[PDB]
Amino acid sequence: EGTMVEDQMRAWQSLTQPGKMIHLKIRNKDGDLQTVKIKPDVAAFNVGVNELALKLGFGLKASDSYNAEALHQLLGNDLRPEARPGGWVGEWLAQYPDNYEVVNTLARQIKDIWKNNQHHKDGGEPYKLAQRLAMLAHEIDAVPAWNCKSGKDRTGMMDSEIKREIISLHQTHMLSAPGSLPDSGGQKIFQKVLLNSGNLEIQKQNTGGAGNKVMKNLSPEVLNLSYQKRVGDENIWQSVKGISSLITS
Amino acid sequence: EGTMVEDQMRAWQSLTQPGKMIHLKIRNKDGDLQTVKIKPDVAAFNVGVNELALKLGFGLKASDSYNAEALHQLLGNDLRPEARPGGWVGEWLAQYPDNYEVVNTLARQIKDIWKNNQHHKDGGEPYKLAQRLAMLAHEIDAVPAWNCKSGKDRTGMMDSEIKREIISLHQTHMLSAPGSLPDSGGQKIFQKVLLNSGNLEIQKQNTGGAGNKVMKNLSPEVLNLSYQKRVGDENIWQSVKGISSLITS
Repeated sequence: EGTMVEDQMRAWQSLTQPGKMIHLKIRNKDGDLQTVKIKPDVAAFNVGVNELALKLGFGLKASDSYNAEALHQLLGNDLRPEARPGGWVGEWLAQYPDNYEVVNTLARQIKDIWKNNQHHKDGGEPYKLAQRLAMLAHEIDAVPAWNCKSGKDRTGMMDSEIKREIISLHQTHMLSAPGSLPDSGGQKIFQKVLLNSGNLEIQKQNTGGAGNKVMKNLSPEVLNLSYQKRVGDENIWQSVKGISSLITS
Repeated sequence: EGTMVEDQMRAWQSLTQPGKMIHLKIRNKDGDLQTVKIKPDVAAFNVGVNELALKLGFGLKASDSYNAEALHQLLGNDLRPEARPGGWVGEWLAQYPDNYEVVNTLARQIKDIWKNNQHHKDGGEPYKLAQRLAMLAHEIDAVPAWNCKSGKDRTGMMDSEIKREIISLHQTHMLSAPGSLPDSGGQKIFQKVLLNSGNLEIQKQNTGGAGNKVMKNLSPEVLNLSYQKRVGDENIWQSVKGISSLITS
């Protein structure tokens, strides 16, 4: 998975070479290939949400070299939690949108996590940094994109995490604090999302059986990612992990 | 030559005082003096290409104080070779010109030379930094200007170096690596340039005899600037240095 990462980062760099304008082919409404011109701007991150990265800790140093550049691109050159946002966030806020409250909160939380290196552990919830990066990107009118090795297991879990937080926030609430377990109502939301999202059908379509490889229950108990607590239900947890253990392939 | 440098730097500073608009007198097409208004912006460098500066090393520390400010003005506040260009280069690239390839290469090479202090020695070619600064300035639509004590010996040599590289590049090539001797074809180009440029006539006009004082052949062999290798011809080397040794004045 190391060489996989440099291959991805190299690809993004080659498309965002400064002053280089990108040409894309698109089928128009008449079924004819047509060339369009794009000025891309990509902020590329890598976090790692496995036990291999959170319990015993692999590639933390390797990934943080990429993440530092991306944060400077996204928030500016000053990452103190009390400073004012810069970068893309600053440009969005300079328009004085009616969205300022949520944007300011998300930027502050991200700086907090980065400062204490809270993303190196799972203080009860391992997607703390990835989830907020995606939500912030949607707020400031960028496009969020995320990926895994195969695009169905860890990708599916992050999909569910984002949907849960968006739904919880939509009820005029605030955002939850980093590294905190969901409350009773949040747990009910999360349970409904995990089953009523489209992830199970994606799993079946892509493999032939429904399941998720993120749910493991390793033998030394200190190597588990603590989804038993986030999903406060044994049966639902066993339902998310479906035939996933029978797909050794 | 020290006080000469502070006099020049002081002059540039006095013309580029912030918020100060400059008034120039120009003879229009009717032969009448007319006043025009200029908003100047000058990046002033000093390098030193003598044996006094490259072999035994004089004023390296003094000049680098000026060069640091000028680079920040030209490339921005981040001079890491892998970062993205800022400053004037960044502003030019933000227009997405069809010139991006050459500009990116030149900026990268300049940062490399600055990082390793390669301009403090002559790894086979002493104009490595000056030549690239002038070429980069022309690419991003600035005006390049260079000077010597008298404006005919070291100025003439830098003139020839730039012309050789431009001609070599015009054949759709790439740029050569810093501190590398020219190949066979490059040597043929350089030999033709040194004689068919206008430098010899400038020498004769300004002095009465053709020659160049840069060609010395000092007695302790470790004090020579190694143009015997760059100009792979004894007769041509002896032809560039003409009556230059008979003009003690």
